[PDB]
Amino acid sequence: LRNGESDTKRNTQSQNEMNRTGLTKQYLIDNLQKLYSMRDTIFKTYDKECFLHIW
Amino acid sequence: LIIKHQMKLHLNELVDWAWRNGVTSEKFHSNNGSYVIFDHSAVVETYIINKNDLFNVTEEIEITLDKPIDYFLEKDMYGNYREHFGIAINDLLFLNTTVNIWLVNDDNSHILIYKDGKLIDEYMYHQFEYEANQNKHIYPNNKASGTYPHKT
Repeated sequence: LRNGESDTKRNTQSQNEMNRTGLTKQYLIDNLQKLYSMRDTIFKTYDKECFLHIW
Repeated sequence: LIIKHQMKLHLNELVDWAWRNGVTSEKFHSNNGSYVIFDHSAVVETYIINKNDLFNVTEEIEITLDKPIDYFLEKDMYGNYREHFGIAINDLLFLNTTVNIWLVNDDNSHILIYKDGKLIDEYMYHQFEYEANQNKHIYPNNKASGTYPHKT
Protein backbone atom coordinates (compact mmCIF):
# COMPACT_ATOMS: atom_id res chain seq x y z
CA LEU A 1 0.00 0.00 0.00
CA ARG A 2 1.58 3.25 -1.18
CA ASN A 3 0.31 6.78 -0.58
CA GLY A 4 1.76 9.99 -1.97
CA GLU A 5 1.33 13.72 -1.53
CA SER A 6 2.78 16.70 -3.37
CA ASP A 7 2.48 20.49 -3.19
CA THR A 8 3.80 23.37 -5.29
CA LYS A 9 3.54 27.16 -5.19
CA ARG A 10 4.80 29.48 -7.93
CA ASN A 11 4.86 33.28 -7.98
CA THR A 12 6.24 35.19 -10.98
CA GLN A 13 6.36 39.00 -11.05
CA SER A 14 7.22 40.68 -14.34
CA GLN A 15 7.85 44.27 -15.40
CA ASN A 16 8.12 45.77 -18.88
CA GLU A 17 9.07 49.19 -20.19
CA MET A 18 9.07 50.28 -23.83
CA ASN A 19 10.11 53.71 -25.11
CA ARG A 20 9.44 54.64 -28.73
CA THR A 21 10.60 57.73 -30.59
CA GLY A 22 10.00 58.72 -34.20
CA LEU A 23 10.53 61.69 -36.49
CA THR A 24 8.87 61.51 -39.91
CA LYS A 25 10.17 64.33 -42.12
CA GLN A 26 8.08 65.05 -45.21
CA TYR A 27 9.27 67.21 -48.12
CA LEU A 28 6.43 68.84 -50.05
CA ILE A 29 7.10 71.49 -52.68
CA ASP A 30 3.86 73.24 -51.71
CA ASN A 31 5.17 74.05 -48.24
CA LEU A 32 8.07 75.82 -49.95
CA GLN A 33 5.76 78.22 -51.81
CA LYS A 34 3.99 79.17 -48.58
CA LEU A 35 7.39 80.15 -47.15
CA TYR A 36 7.50 83.34 -49.22
CA SER A 37 5.13 85.73 -47.44
CA MET A 38 5.80 84.29 -43.98
CA ARG A 39 8.32 86.95 -42.96
CA ASP A 40 7.04 89.72 -45.24
CA THR A 41 3.51 89.79 -43.82
CA ILE A 42 5.11 90.70 -40.49
CA PHE A 43 5.83 94.21 -41.78
CA LYS A 44 2.61 94.66 -43.74
CA THR A 45 0.70 95.05 -40.48
CA TYR A 46 3.43 97.36 -39.17
CA ASP A 47 3.12 99.57 -42.24
CA LYS A 48 -0.66 99.92 -42.11
CA GLU A 49 -0.95 100.83 -38.43
CA CYS A 50 2.12 102.95 -37.62
CA PHE A 51 3.35 104.93 -40.65
CA LEU A 52 2.11 107.75 -42.86
CA HIS A 53 0.52 106.56 -46.11
CA ILE A 54 0.64 109.89 -48.00
CA TRP A 55 3.80 111.14 -49.67
CA LEU B 1 7.14 56.71 13.16
CA ILE B 2 10.54 57.77 14.52
CA ILE B 3 12.41 55.33 16.77
CA LYS B 4 15.33 56.31 18.97
CA HIS B 5 18.17 53.77 18.87
CA GLN B 6 21.02 54.10 21.37
CA MET B 7 24.19 52.18 20.57
CA LYS B 8 27.86 51.93 21.49
CA LEU B 9 30.34 52.28 18.63
CA HIS B 10 34.09 51.94 18.31
CA LEU B 11 36.13 54.81 16.88
CA ASN B 12 35.82 53.63 13.28
CA GLU B 13 32.07 53.07 13.54
CA LEU B 14 31.62 56.41 15.31
CA VAL B 15 33.57 58.26 12.61
CA ASP B 16 31.59 56.53 9.86
CA TRP B 17 28.25 57.28 11.52
CA ALA B 18 29.22 60.90 12.13
CA TRP B 19 30.25 61.46 8.52
CA ARG B 20 27.16 59.76 7.09
CA ASN B 21 24.78 61.68 9.39
CA GLY B 22 26.52 65.04 9.09
CA VAL B 23 27.66 66.60 12.37
CA THR B 24 28.86 70.19 12.10
CA SER B 25 30.54 70.41 15.51
CA GLU B 26 30.33 68.11 18.53
CA LYS B 27 32.47 66.29 21.11
CA PHE B 28 31.90 62.57 21.70
CA HIS B 29 33.05 61.07 25.00
CA SER B 30 33.85 57.37 25.31
CA ASN B 31 33.50 54.61 27.87
CA ASN B 32 37.04 55.15 29.19
CA GLY B 33 37.08 58.95 29.18
CA SER B 34 38.71 59.46 25.79
CA TYR B 35 37.00 61.93 23.48
CA VAL B 36 36.92 62.89 19.80
CA ILE B 37 35.99 66.41 18.66
CA PHE B 38 34.37 67.07 15.29
CA ASP B 39 34.65 70.66 14.04
CA HIS B 40 33.17 71.63 10.66
CA SER B 41 32.50 67.91 10.02
CA ALA B 42 36.25 67.23 10.24
CA VAL B 43 38.07 65.39 13.01
CA VAL B 44 40.26 67.89 14.84
CA GLU B 45 41.31 66.71 18.30
CA THR B 46 41.31 63.19 19.72
CA TYR B 47 42.45 62.23 23.20
CA ILE B 48 44.25 58.94 23.86
CA ILE B 49 41.75 56.50 22.33
CA ASN B 50 42.46 52.80 22.80
CA LYS B 51 40.93 49.93 20.88
CA ASN B 52 37.54 48.65 22.12
CA ASP B 53 36.63 52.11 23.42
CA LEU B 54 32.86 52.58 23.27
CA PHE B 55 31.12 55.83 22.32
CA ASN B 56 27.41 56.28 23.00
CA VAL B 57 25.36 57.62 20.08
CA THR B 58 21.59 57.76 19.55
CA GLU B 59 20.27 57.63 15.99
CA GLU B 60 16.69 58.02 14.80
CA ILE B 61 15.36 55.35 12.44
CA GLU B 62 12.03 56.37 10.93
CA ILE B 63 9.76 53.71 9.44
CA THR B 64 7.53 55.04 6.68
CA LEU B 65 6.00 53.56 3.55
CA ASP B 66 7.72 56.03 1.21
CA LYS B 67 11.30 55.82 2.52
CA PRO B 68 13.53 52.76 2.02
CA ILE B 69 13.89 50.07 4.67
CA ASP B 70 17.20 48.25 4.87
CA TYR B 71 15.87 44.72 5.44
CA PHE B 72 12.27 43.55 5.60
CA LEU B 73 10.24 40.38 5.12
CA GLU B 74 6.96 40.28 3.20
CA LYS B 75 4.20 37.66 3.20
CA ASP B 76 1.88 37.48 0.20
CA MET B 77 -1.80 36.64 0.55
CA TYR B 78 -1.13 33.32 -1.18
CA GLY B 79 1.43 32.19 1.40
CA ASN B 80 4.79 33.13 -0.09
CA TYR B 81 7.54 34.65 2.03
CA ARG B 82 10.10 36.96 0.41
CA GLU B 83 12.82 39.27 1.70
CA HIS B 84 13.71 42.70 0.32
CA PHE B 85 16.84 44.76 0.98
CA GLY B 86 17.02 48.54 0.83
CA ILE B 87 13.77 49.36 -0.97
CA ALA B 88 10.71 51.26 0.21
CA ILE B 89 7.50 49.42 1.04
CA ASN B 90 5.67 51.26 -1.75
CA ASP B 91 8.38 50.12 -4.17
CA LEU B 92 6.87 46.63 -4.27
CA LEU B 93 5.27 45.93 -7.64
CA PHE B 94 2.00 44.58 -6.20
CA LEU B 95 1.53 45.88 -2.67
CA ASN B 96 -2.09 44.76 -3.04
CA THR B 97 -1.24 41.10 -2.38
CA THR B 98 1.08 41.80 0.56
CA VAL B 99 -0.46 40.93 3.93
CA ASN B 100 2.29 41.38 6.53
CA ILE B 101 5.70 43.06 6.56
CA TRP B 102 8.24 42.55 9.35
CA LEU B 103 11.40 44.60 9.82
CA VAL B 104 14.60 42.59 10.37
CA ASN B 105 17.08 43.66 13.04
CA ASP B 106 20.29 41.73 12.20
CA ASP B 107 19.56 39.49 15.19
CA ASN B 108 17.20 37.38 13.06
CA SER B 109 14.38 38.96 15.09
CA HIS B 110 11.30 40.12 13.19
CA ILE B 111 9.22 43.10 14.31
CA LEU B 112 5.81 43.58 12.72
CA ILE B 113 5.51 46.98 11.04
CA TYR B 114 2.83 46.42 8.39
CA LYS B 115 -0.41 44.54 9.02
CA ASP B 116 -4.01 44.77 7.82
CA GLY B 117 -3.02 47.23 5.09
CA LYS B 118 -1.69 49.94 7.42
CA LEU B 119 1.51 50.73 9.29
CA ILE B 120 1.87 49.76 12.94
CA ASP B 121 1.66 52.76 15.26
CA GLU B 122 4.60 53.78 17.43
CA TYR B 123 3.43 52.24 20.70
CA MET B 124 2.52 48.86 19.23
CA TYR B 125 5.94 48.97 17.57
CA HIS B 126 7.58 49.52 20.96
CA GLN B 127 5.60 46.59 22.33
CA PHE B 128 6.70 44.36 19.45
CA GLU B 129 10.31 45.54 19.79
CA TYR B 130 10.31 44.45 23.42
CA GLU B 131 8.41 41.29 22.49
CA ALA B 132 10.42 40.03 19.52
CA ASN B 133 13.61 38.93 21.32
CA GLN B 134 12.77 38.43 24.99
CA ASN B 135 15.19 35.66 25.94
CA LYS B 136 18.25 37.14 24.27
CA HIS B 137 21.32 36.33 26.37
CA ILE B 138 24.38 38.39 25.44
CA TYR B 139 27.86 37.06 26.18
CA PRO B 140 29.34 38.80 29.24
CA ASN B 141 32.89 39.94 28.53
CA ASN B 142 34.83 42.75 30.21
CA LYS B 143 38.38 43.91 29.49
CA ALA B 144 39.52 47.28 30.81
CA SER B 145 41.82 47.96 27.84
CA GLY B 146 43.28 51.02 29.53
CA THR B 147 45.07 52.56 32.48
CA TYR B 148 45.52 56.18 33.61
CA PRO B 149 47.78 57.36 30.78
CA HIS B 150 49.84 59.93 32.68
CA LYS B 151 52.63 59.36 35.18
CA THR B 152 50.83 60.94 38.19
